[PDB]
Amino acid sequence: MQTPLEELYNVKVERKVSQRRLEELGVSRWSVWKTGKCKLPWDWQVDQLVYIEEGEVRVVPEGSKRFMQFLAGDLVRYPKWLEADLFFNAPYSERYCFKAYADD
Amino acid sequence: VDYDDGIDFPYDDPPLVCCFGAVQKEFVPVVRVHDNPMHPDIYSQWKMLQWDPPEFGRAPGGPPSNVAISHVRLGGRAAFMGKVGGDDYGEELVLMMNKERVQTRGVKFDEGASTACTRVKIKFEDGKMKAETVKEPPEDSLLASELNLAVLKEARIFHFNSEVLTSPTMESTLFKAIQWSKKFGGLIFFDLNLPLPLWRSRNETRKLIKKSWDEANIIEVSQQELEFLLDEEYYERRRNYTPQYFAEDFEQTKNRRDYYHYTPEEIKPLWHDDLKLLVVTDGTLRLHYYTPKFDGVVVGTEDVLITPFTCDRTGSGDAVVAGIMRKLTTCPEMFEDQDVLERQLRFAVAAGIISQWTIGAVRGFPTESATQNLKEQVYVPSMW
Amino acid sequence: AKKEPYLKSGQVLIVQRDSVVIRSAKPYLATPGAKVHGHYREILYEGDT
Amino acid sequence: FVREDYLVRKLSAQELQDLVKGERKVPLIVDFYATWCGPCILMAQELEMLAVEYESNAMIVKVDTDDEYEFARDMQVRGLPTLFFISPDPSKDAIRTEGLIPLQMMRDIIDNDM
Amino acid sequence: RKRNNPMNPFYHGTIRMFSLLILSSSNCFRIGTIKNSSGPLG
Repeated sequence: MQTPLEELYNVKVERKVSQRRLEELGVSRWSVWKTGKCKLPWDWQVDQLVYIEEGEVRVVPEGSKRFMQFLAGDLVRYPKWLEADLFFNAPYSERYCFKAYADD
Repeated sequence: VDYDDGIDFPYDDPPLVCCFGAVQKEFVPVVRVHDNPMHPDIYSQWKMLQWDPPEFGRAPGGPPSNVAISHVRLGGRAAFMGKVGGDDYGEELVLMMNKERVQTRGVKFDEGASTACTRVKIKFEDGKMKAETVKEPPEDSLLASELNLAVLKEARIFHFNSEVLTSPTMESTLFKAIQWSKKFGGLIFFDLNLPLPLWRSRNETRKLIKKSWDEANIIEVSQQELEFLLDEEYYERRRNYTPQYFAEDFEQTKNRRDYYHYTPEEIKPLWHDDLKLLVVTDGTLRLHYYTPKFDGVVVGTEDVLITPFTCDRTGSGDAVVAGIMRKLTTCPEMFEDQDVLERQLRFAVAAGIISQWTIGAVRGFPTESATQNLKEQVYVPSMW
Repeated sequence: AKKEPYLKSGQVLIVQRDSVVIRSAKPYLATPGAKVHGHYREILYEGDT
Repeated sequence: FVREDYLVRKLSAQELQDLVKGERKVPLIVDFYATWCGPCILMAQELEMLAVEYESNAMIVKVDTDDEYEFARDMQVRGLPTLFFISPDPSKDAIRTEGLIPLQMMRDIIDNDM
Repeated sequence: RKRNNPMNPFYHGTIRMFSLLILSSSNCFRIGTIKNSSGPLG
């Protein structure tokens, strides 16, 4: 449609995130989740910040015929209740921070 | 050109008509692509495409000999002008035309030619198999010196198809014959009947047919032929249009079959000064007529489902054209009176309707009595 | 009006400056004692009593 | 156990090209037809009879113009029914016949021209 | 749920409800100081 998927599904993207925001969030002290060419069907019953340094992920929401293209160096906040489908076509590694209500 | 031929005579009635071209058995020329094919082997299913036909084949036409035979069966006098070989098949064709009381004095024999046979050579240009003509058949090899000037003098209507335009010899002979016919006062009837090659592109066919189109006083085209010659995609889009919220009138709510009547402004590109009558036929259902003074449509009908096992649409357009010529030769007021024109065109509608009830074009051509009976049965007495 | 075509059966759906849009409807005459099969605004398919 | 009811085989444009290119011992008769064409039913029956007559001395094939319309136009097909009589000798030239020609005419062409 | 799952992006008419009816052209048809102007007043 006219509206891109990020606005429709309320996904925060902070592509080419500066070092200041990264050190403010404490991304360097987060755990690393790794994957190769796989496919993870997940429902985000909680908020989750994701920083991609190596690898690429294409996100397909439940029922969508389009995808949100996320490259390396982007900070992405997957919203609560999102029912998407994670796709990877290459080795991938990311840093996370699951966020509860309020917090950050 | 310079002088006349033979001896002047008062000439008998009805006025003679001349059909120029090839004499062939069946051989519908108009071929396009249809999206609803039946079983490739079981021809007993192919009758289902006779009562649900492709639109271009609703009232197919054929060779001019079909028109001549139909015209004679409808009470007129006709002569055929063309060449056949001196073999058995040519004699068989001439015998078929003779038993139908068609004048074959205009038929030229060629002892060294095989009737309805063409020599071609098979080539493999750019990876696709193709053919090119080596020796044309005798039906495409009539010379201007082989014409019959008595027939062209007596004939009041000169009829031909666009199949002769696919042969250069026949094209030159056709234009010489048109010159002779116009000299003696005859009318030129162009019955398009576009063959398979002439459906390739609009502009090429327009350039190929422009001269013969401008040499014609009467022209008959199908709806598909007219829309191909003007613009196919525009009318295809116009038919597919549906209002989004509500219809503009009550009749638009019924989703009836489209019987769009082309305006003379749309016909303007194809009009010229010597054109006295243009007829666009949507099978036997609609007969759109255009004259320099007026235009309109004759509402017709069809029922091939009344006889599902004998219906065959081959030759229906030939019957329509023959009925048109039959009424034109005996009713000169058709060119100037609109009511008379529609009343006489209902006769051709009936003739086309009957012709769809029999297997075979020649076998199923109606007589004048049957055509008049069907016309009086179908229409109310005030439309007769 | 004398110089106007007769109106078709139906309900006036849209009213505009010089035109109206009609949703077509078919009336059925019923003598007293007849029994209407359905509530108001009930959906009836073709062939339903 | 059950014999087939039809002996005339339907070929594509590519298959017909391969057949014409390859070595041929018997005459090849190519039929162009459309199921919506009324005269093509009688031609179909006549060609079935002809195939019955010429058991192994001729090859009868048919091409549908609703599947190979461009190929038919290239081969100089101006209408239906149209037959192409292709001689096994590449030096000779093929014969195109237009109309519902008699079965005896087909026999004469095959015998004295291919 | 989405987790318990055991394609690849890389590789007319108007609704009438109250029960649904479709209204379209098959059932609806048409029979038939400075200068003051319409606009906002603030």
